[PDB]
Amino acid sequence: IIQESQRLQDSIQKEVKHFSAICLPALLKVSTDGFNLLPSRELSINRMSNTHAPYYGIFKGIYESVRLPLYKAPESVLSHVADMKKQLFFLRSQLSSRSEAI
Amino acid sequence: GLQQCMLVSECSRLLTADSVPPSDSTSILGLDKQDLLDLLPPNMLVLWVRD
Amino acid sequence: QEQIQTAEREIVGQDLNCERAQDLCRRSLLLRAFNKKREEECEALCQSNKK
Amino acid sequence: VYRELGSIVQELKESGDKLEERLTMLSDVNLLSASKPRSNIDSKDLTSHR
Amino acid sequence: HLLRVTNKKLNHELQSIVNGVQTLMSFFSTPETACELSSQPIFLSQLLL
Repeated sequence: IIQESQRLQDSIQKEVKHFSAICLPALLKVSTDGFNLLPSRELSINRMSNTHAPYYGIFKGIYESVRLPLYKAPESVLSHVADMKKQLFFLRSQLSSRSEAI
Repeated sequence: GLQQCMLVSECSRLLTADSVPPSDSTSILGLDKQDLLDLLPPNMLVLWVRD
Repeated sequence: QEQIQTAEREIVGQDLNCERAQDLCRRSLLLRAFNKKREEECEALCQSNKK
Repeated sequence: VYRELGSIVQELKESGDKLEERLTMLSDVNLLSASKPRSNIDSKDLTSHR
Repeated sequence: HLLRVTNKKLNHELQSIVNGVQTLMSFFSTPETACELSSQPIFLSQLLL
């Protein structure tokens, strides 16, 4: 009894301390493929949803580098970059044509 | 009433990792969905708030 | 247009995400529910001590 | 007297076991606050790789 | 603060159970040493035959 009572000593405080260290949103798991539960914060669509999200600062930097407005949906980033590449190809072709013409 | 209803709902979900019943999964702080539902305002106030 | 863009940057920066307050509310509710469960457990040990 | 003490020890033991299980769960690294985003892109982040 | 109070209460109850059981067990311990006059046997197995 002494041994089991010692195990439960300050049990509430011990649990509260561990709870205070946890991130609550990490508990919100969603299944995209019905099988794999991932925390909603790790979803690619939520990287810009909240200023406190872990990857917000990094992606804010990526949006500004590719000149994509912050109000745009995250699903637009790859399409936009693809268009930029398309534009680069077009500009190169124009330069080559003009250089040849000169 | 509304704040409390939303909070309970948010927290209920934190507990229910829609995961698969594993009959064996340890809830956070040992809390079940029912423990949170008890903290809802009286049913008459909840219906009033929703209307 | 330069003034509008500056004002826009300010609004975007003010996007009041009261996520911290909300987190505290969630934690508070969960701990209240936890406290209630632990009070029930204390009552059960009290009964054993009486015996 | 033996049966009664036996019941109390069992209750304390069950409570103790359940507490250890919960503590183990709360100590999971994935639940612990905002570890500074990882510098390396996780293999599971298909969007960043793409 | 409420959880700290509840935690003190729970620690008290756990100690009460430990003290209670120790007291209870003191009634079953046979005083080896003749000398101590004071502990009058409470169990017929204690002997007195």
